[PDB]
Amino acid sequence: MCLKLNLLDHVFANPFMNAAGVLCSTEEDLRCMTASSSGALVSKSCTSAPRDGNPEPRYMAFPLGSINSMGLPNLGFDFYLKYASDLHDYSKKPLFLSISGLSVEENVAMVRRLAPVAQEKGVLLELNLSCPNVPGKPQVAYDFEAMRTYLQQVSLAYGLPFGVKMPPYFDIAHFDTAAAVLNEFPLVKFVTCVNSVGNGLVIDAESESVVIKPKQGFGGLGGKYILPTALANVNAFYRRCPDKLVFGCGGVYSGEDAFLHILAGASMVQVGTALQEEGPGIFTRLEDELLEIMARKGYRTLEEFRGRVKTIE
Amino acid sequence: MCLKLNLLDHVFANPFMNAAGVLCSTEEDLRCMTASSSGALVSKSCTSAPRDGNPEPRYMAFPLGSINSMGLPNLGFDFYLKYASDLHDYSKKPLFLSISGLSVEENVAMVRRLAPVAQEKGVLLELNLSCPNVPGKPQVAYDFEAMRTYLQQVSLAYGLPFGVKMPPYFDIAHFDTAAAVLNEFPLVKFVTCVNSVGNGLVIDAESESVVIKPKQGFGGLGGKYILPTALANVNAFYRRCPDKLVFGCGGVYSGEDAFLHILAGASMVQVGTALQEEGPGIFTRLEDELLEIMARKGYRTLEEFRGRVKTIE
Ligand SMILES: Cc1cc2nc3c(=O)[nH]c(=O)nc-3n(C[C@H](O)[C@H](O)[C@H](O)COP(=O)(O)O)c2cc1C
Ligand SMILES: Cc1cc2nc3c(=O)[nH]c(=O)nc-3n(C[C@H](O)[C@H](O)[C@H](O)COP(=O)(O)O)c2cc1C
Ligand SMILES: O=C(O)c1[nH]c(=O)[nH]c(=O)c1Cl
Ligand SMILES: O=C(O)c1[nH]c(=O)[nH]c(=O)c1Cl
Repeated sequence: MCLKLNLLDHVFANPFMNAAGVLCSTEEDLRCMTASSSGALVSKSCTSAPRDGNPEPRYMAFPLGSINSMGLPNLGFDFYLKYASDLHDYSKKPLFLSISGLSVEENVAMVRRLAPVAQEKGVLLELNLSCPNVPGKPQVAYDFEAMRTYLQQVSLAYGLPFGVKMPPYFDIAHFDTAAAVLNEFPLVKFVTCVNSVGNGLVIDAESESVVIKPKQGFGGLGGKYILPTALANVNAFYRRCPDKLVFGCGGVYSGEDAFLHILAGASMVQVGTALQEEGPGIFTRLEDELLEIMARKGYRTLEEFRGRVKTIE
Repeated sequence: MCLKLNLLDHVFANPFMNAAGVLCSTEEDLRCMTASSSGALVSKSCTSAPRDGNPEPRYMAFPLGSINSMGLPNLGFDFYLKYASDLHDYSKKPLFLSISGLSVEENVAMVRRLAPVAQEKGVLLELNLSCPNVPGKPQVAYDFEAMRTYLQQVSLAYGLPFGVKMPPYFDIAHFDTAAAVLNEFPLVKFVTCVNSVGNGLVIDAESESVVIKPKQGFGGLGGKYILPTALANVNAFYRRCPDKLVFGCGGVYSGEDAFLHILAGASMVQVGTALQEEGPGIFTRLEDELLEIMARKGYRTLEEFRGRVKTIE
C-alpha cells in the first residue's frame, strides 16, 4: 500500500503539503515544513518587495475553522527566490513557490527572474489569482478578462509549466467560464482549488465585536466551514480540465477529508487551517489515517480511486 | 420584556420566521408555520405553473448543515396567491410570498396578479434572485445587468414595496456593485441575505458517492457551514443600504446565532436548515434564548443593538 505519486516530472512520497501561507513565510518555517513528513511544501505568496501585512489581530481560529486578513505579509521575492536557488534541499521533497503580485506587471517581473531557477532546480510556480484580503484589490480570478490577461502575460514571460491558485466559485456558469479560461493555456498544468472563502465575518457574542482588525472584520474563511465548497470546486475543475492536474485545498483535518478530496479528483492535498492549528505533526497523522481508509477498502494506490466519486443514477 | 417590532407597516411579535422553502410548500405546511410561535412566515418560492422539482434524494442534512438541490418544486403561483388572498389568517402574523420565476417575463406576470392581493391583504413580496439549483438557470443576482432588468421590470409591474432574496457574495467589489444596483430601486424596502451557498458538494466516504441525485451531487449549502458568510453579507448590505431593511438568513440554530445576525444589522431573522431539522418548536426555543442573552446584557429592545457590531480600532 502506497501514497507515492509522480507528477509534473517530480516524485512525491505522499500527496500532503501545506497550503500557501501556512508555516512557510520564514527560512525557519520552510526548514520546518521540509523536516516534516509532508510530500511537498509551498512558500508564502510573495510580492516583489517585502510586506508587513495588515494590522493584528489578523488571524483567528475556532472549532469550525479560521478567518484571516493577513494582508500578504512576506519577506519579498528576493528571499523566496534565494531559498529556492540556494537553500532548499530538493533531496528531501519538491518545492513550490507562490507568487502573488498586486498587478500583472509585478507578476511578470517576478516570473522572469524565477524562470532560470525553475529550469536549474525544478522549483514549481503556483500563481496566486485569488487573494481576498488586500483592500481595493478584488480577486483577480473573479474578473475573467483580468484572469486571461494575467495568464497570457505570465505564460509569455515564464514559458514553463506552472499552476494557479483559484478562489472558490458558487455558480455552474462560473465553473464553466473559469475552466474554459484555464484550458486556453497549455502551460497551466495544475489548478489548486481552493483559496479561502472570501470576506466572511466572525462576530464574538460576548464582546459584540468582530475578531480581526483589518477590513472591519471581514476576512477569508478556512477549515470545516469550507469542505463541501472545496470538494465542489475540486470536482468541477477535475471534470472540466481533463488535461490538467487539480490540487485540493480546503477543510482537510483528517485522512477521511483527504480521501474525499482525492475521490473528487485531487492529486496533491494541501492543509491550511488544520496545519496552522495542529502543527506539522499533522502530516504523519493524515498519512496513517488515509492509509487506514485505503486498507479497509482494498485500495493499494491513489490512482485506484482518484476522481472516482460516484454520482446517483 | 417582549420581542415585538414594527416593520414595513406591519407588526411582528418577534423577529423570527422560516426561511423560504422550509416548512412552507403546502397548505398544511403554511397552517403549521402560522400555528407556530414565529413572528412571520414566507411561502415556498413559486413559479407560474406547478413544478415537481428535481429527482430524489434532493435534500440531505448533517451535523454541520444541509445540501439541497430541490429544483423549485412548488404548487404553483395560483395556489400561493389563493393562500394569501383567502386562507391566511393575518390576525396571527404577517405573510411574505416568495416568487421565483425562471425569466423576467414570468416574474412580471406573477407580480401583476399579486399586486391587488398585496393592496387588499398586505401580503409582502420577497423576490427570489438567487436560486442555485435549476439546471441552466444561474443565480440572477450574480449577473448584475440581469438583476437590474429584473428589478426595473418588477418595480414597474408591481408598483408596491417589496424585498429581494440575495445570494451570498464573497468579494468587496461585488458587495459595492450589488448594493448600488439595489439602491437604484426605492420600492426595494428589504434585502434578505442569504440564500444557500451555491453549488457545494457533499461526498460520503463509505459509499464513495455524492449524497444528492441532481446535478451530479452539486447543491446549495445551509446551516453551520454558512454562518460567517451570512453575517458578512447581512452586515455588508446593512452598511451599504442605509434606507432599506436587511433580513438575516443563514446558520441560525440558537438565540445566540440570532443575536449575532441582529448585531450585524438584521431586522428579521429567518431559520432554514435548523427548522427543517428540529421542527417548528424551534421558534419558542430561539425566542427564549434571545431573550435570555438580552437580559444578561441589559438590552431591553432589539433596536438598542441592531447593527451595533463593534470593529477593532
Ligand atoms: C494564515 C493564512 C494565510 C494564507 N496565506 C495564503 C497565501 O499566502 N497564499 C495563498 O494562496 N493562500 C493563502 N491562504 C489560503 C490557504 O492557502 C487555503 O487556500 C485556505 O486557508 C483554505 O484551506 P484550509 O481550509 O485548509 O484552511 C492562507 C490562509 C491562512 C489561514
Ligand atoms: C430544502 C430547502 C429549500 C429551500 N427553498 C428555497 C426557496 O424556495 N426559496 C428561497 O429563497 N430559498 C430557499 N432555500 C434557502 C433558504 O431559504 C435559506 O436561504 C438557506 O437555507 C440558508 O439558511 P439556513 O442556513 O438557515 O438553512 C431553501 C433551503 C432549503 C434547505
Ligand atoms: O492575506 C493573505 O496573506 C492571504 N490570505 C488568504 O486567505 N489567501 C491569500 O491568498 C492570501 Cl495572499
Ligand atoms: O432548489 C430550491 O428549490 C431552492 N433551494 C435553495 O437553496 N434556494 C432556492 O432559492 C431554491 Cl428555489
